Amino acid sequence: ATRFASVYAWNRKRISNCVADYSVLYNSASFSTFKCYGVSPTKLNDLCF
Amino acid sequence: NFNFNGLTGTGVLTESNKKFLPFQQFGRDIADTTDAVRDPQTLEILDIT
Amino acid sequence: LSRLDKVEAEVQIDRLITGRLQSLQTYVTQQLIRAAEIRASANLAATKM
Amino acid sequence: LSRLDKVEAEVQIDRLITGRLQSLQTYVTQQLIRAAEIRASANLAATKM
Amino acid sequence: AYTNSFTRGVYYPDKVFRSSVLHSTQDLFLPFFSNVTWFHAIHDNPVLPFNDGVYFASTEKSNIIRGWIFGTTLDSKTQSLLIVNNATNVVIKVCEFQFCNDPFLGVNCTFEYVSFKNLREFVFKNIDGYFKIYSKHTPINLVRDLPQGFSALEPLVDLPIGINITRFQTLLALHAYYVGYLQPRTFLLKYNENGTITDAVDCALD
Amino acid sequence: TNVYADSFVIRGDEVRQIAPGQTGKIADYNYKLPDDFTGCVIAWNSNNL
Ligand SMILES: *[C@@H]1O[C@H](CO)[C@@H](O[C@@H]2O[C@H](CO)[C@@H](O)[C@H](O)[C@H]2NC(C)=O)[C@H](O)[C@H]1NC(C)=O
Ligand SMILES: *[C@@H]1O[C@H](CO)[C@@H](O)[C@H](O)[C@H]1NC(C)=O
Ligand SMILES: *[C@@H]1O[C@H](CO)[C@@H](O)[C@H](O)[C@H]1NC(C)=O
Ligand SMILES: *[C@@H]1O[C@H](CO)[C@@H](O)[C@H](O)[C@H]1NC(C)=O
Ligand SMILES: *[C@@H]1O[C@H](CO)[C@@H](O)[C@H](O)[C@H]1NC(C)=O
Ligand SMILES: *[C@@H]1O[C@H](CO)[C@@H](O)[C@H](O)[C@H]1NC(C)=O
Repeated sequence: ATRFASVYAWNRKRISNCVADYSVLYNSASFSTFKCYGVSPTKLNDLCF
Repeated sequence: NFNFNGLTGTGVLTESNKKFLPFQQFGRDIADTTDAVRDPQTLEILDIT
Repeated sequence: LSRLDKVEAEVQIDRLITGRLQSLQTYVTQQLIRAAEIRASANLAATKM
Repeated sequence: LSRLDKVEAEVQIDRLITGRLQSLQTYVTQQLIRAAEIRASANLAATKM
Repeated sequence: AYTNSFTRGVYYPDKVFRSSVLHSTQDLFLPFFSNVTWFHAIHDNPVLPFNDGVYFASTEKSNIIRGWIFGTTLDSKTQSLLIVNNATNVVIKVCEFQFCNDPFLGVNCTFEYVSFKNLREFVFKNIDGYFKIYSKHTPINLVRDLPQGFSALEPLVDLPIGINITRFQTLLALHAYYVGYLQPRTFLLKYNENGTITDAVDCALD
Repeated sequence: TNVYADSFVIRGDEVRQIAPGQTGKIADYNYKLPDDFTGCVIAWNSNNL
């Protein structure tokens, strides 16, 4: 998105009723760090929420 | 207080009545501690008590 | 197992192990003491018979 | 002890402690129950004598 | 062709001495009383895969076999390990080598090393970049098959090397070997008074 | 018994990722360290090399 939310007024967008595809978001390199807590970042494509 | 190839430890060393095999170094106990070594730079075999 | 890689799944599992194992060992101890009581009763019953 | 400094050697050792101590306590409990059984046998034997 | 792998697929699994104790272990082993494929030396060089270690043996006393060939494609375009018998030194080399469909001695290097009434029983296995070579030279009086009886391969050489090996050949010469495959087994090993293995049990057999 | 020196060069934000068992692009696709890894990792900055 071209314009983002400030931390004071931070944006919560919600996601449901869709098929995720995190693998293409993982497998691409544009991110300084990609950390997940209680969950491992490779494994998200297996679970279902 | 010995140190054989980095394995420190304490005990009294004595000559071996055992017959040792020419690829091994360490004779090991039920307790899983060293009982018999070969010298890292001699061919004599020593029983550890 | 369905949500983590090795190095942290092993930790969480290990937390489960120390405690499921503890439960089992508690059960064993209780049953042993209860069995000894039952043995005393059985020897008494054999004596009565 | 021959391959680590304090703050992590203490951790690995502590892992060993909780479990060697557990083994010892298991042994103690088993021997106690076994001794009580042996006591019952001994009192019976004294009664027979 | 097939014969019965009696009990001589056993070796010392580690370099740790023990005496007069039965010690469970697990390692790769040739399972007891399974089949072992048999072949014949004629005049060939049949194609054999390397599957999680290999058991090999040859009843011979005249050294028809000149050495061994190990690799993954064998066309001078992979790092293929070679063993050759000079009759003075069992030499191991790790270089790219040119091979044909009948390559032998008869009538980019990165390693160099200079070392029928008899079974010359050998075992080769490649793990964690270690190529471990075991052997035994034992007397017998029979020849058609390995006999009922016990033998314990000892290590001769531990070469760390670190190349992939998934196929192999072996040398013949112009002037009746066996082969089997090791697989993961839990084994029980009886070290005797002398510290030599005398008998073992394949824990998952029966 | 052995020592292996594993030599290469890498970008800076990706040495966050080189740790053993830690996932990420360089760790899983290029070069991996096992979770039971023992050894030392050295890194030094290169600005004229
Ligand atoms: C062992 O060397 C073999 C070649 O014999 C490699 O096996 C190949 O692996 C690739 C996977 O990318 C397959 O496409 C090929 O078909 C395999 N070749 C054969 C002939 O099966 C193998 O990569 C090496 N070992 C490891 C662990 O990489
Ligand atoms: C180390 O001393 C031993 C003596 O047992 C010898 O085998 C070895 O060659 C010596 N190494 C040297 C002098 O560096
Ligand atoms: C090897 O034993 C297996 C099954 O027991 C069998 O496939 C094979 O044919 C046997 N050997 C011979 C000579 O048939
Ligand atoms: C053994 O080593 C080299 C290798 O070919 C050679 O110089 C020597 O003659 C060989 N020994 C023999 C043929 O006995
Ligand atoms: C081996 O030598 C050949 C010479 O034909 C060369 O082309 C190649 O780059 C060298 N290295 C390897 C690993 O093949
Ligand atoms: C083991 O030691 C004894 C010594 O009492 C000896 O008689 C026996 O021959 C030795 N075994 C072997 C295989 O040498």
